[PDB]
Amino acid sequence: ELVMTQTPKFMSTSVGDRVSITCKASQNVGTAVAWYQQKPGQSPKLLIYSASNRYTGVPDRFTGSGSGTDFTLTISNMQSEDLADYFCQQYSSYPLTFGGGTKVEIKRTVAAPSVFIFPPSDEQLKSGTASVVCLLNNFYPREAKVQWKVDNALQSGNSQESVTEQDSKDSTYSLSSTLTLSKADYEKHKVYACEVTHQGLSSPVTKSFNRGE
Amino acid sequence: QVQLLESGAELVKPGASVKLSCKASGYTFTSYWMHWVKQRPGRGLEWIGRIDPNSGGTKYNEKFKSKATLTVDKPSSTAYMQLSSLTSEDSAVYYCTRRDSDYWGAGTTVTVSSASTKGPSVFPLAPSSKSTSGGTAALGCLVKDYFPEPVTVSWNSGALTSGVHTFPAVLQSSGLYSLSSVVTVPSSSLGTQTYICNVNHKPSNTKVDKKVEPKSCDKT
Repeated sequence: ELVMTQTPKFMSTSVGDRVSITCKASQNVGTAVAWYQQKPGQSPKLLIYSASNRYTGVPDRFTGSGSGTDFTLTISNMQSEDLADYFCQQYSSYPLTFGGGTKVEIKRTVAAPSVFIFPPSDEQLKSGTASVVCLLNNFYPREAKVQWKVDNALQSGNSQESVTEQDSKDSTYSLSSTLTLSKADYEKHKVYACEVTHQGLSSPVTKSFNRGE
Repeated sequence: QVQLLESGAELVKPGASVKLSCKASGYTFTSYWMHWVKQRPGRGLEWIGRIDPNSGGTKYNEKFKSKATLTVDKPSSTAYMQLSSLTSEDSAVYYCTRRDSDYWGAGTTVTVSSASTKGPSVFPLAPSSKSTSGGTAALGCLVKDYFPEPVTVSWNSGALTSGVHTFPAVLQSSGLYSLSSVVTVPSSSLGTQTYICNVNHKPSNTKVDKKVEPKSCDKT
């Protein structure tokens, strides 16, 4: 169980810049290290083997270094096609082991999210469940915090979120958070709010509605 | 050159077993160890084991010793990996490849679940109400409680694509999936343009077009 600790887990860069990814082994693995690139829905592709030998067909912008326990994958003159996941692997000893991966995203100017809150539909309430949804639209960076509040009481554990991949045209992200409440709970309370914090917001933005009609 | 072909997606119940195939071509199959790897969503790849097609000899990661069994069929140049007593943790994308190579199968996705085929319920995410706060409104469709994946969503029969965001599905505690599809449009368009989400759940051959409109207290 020779652990390969890979850092960072995520990182943002701009076209033309350099990227450095690190992998540290729990035991000396010599130079028996490989690096791979992987894009969503696809299998990994080999970039470097023997720690510094660039595989055929791979752009010279990719370079690997290291010997012993600390290895580095360096990407120079970053290009849009380099946006993907990268991971290391040691094959000095079995079982072979892999780094946890590093996702490389493209940087852009900070953009605050536009927030929208949606009450549950009357159609759904007939099912005994109430889904309240909060939308955070076209923001950057990806980091965002959504806090649900019912009658001003902080909700915990009853929400699930989903985030889109970086938009191809404007490089922003969007996220959806769904709060799941029983119909009885929803009917018992009045004020429903979604509080959002993000680098682009000077102060937290809260969207809210009161149950009624 | 070297090609490794796996199956696509497979649904299996807990306690059952699955046998994944990897059809090789472009080289002498019996020459070259075949390795197998497991990949869970953002969980770092894991090496399962390897097999010598010529001798049938195998070596396993102790972690998968009691779950995976590697075999081969020389006549058909195919390598197989059988996973037994399946559990939710076995759900992942599995690949056949070599020690440290550029040759990989496309990956086979195994989903372990006790859930039964179910079409989704589509609920409206109605555009706010009253007046707009920024001239821009948001609306969408909550596609929930369906199994298995996937579901696809389009808007206005494909006439609407700009500003559309269809989120990755999420697995609910119930064992059923749910996902939302949204779109931002001018608030001034709510009374002149109809917005309909086209939802398709091929696994159940279910399709449904849902019109999304502002909520009105006057209507039933």
